[PDB]
Amino acid sequence: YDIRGLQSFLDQASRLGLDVSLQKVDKNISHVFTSLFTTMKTEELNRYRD
Amino acid sequence: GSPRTACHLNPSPDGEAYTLASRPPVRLNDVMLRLVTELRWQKFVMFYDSE
Repeated sequence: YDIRGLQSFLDQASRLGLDVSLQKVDKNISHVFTSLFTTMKTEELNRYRD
Repeated sequence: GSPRTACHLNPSPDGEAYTLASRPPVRLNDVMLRLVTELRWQKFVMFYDSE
């Protein structure tokens, strides 16, 4: 995906004054969860189910 | 005089490279990864011009 297709909504959504992070999902999924839970702490698993 | 974005490579077969780029990349993304915590920032707003 080319990220410029969402860059307008980032602006006004930030102008709602909210609190938002931005993250990529890579091409392989099990490697993403491998990078997740090997570095997910308890508090990280907490904020991630949030 | 605007800031500089990245340009990519469309998919191509291998062993195929002549088109040159004398320009360094956007080398400050990792610098920003440092600096938004070296300035100890949690929540903040960023901007970029029209073009």
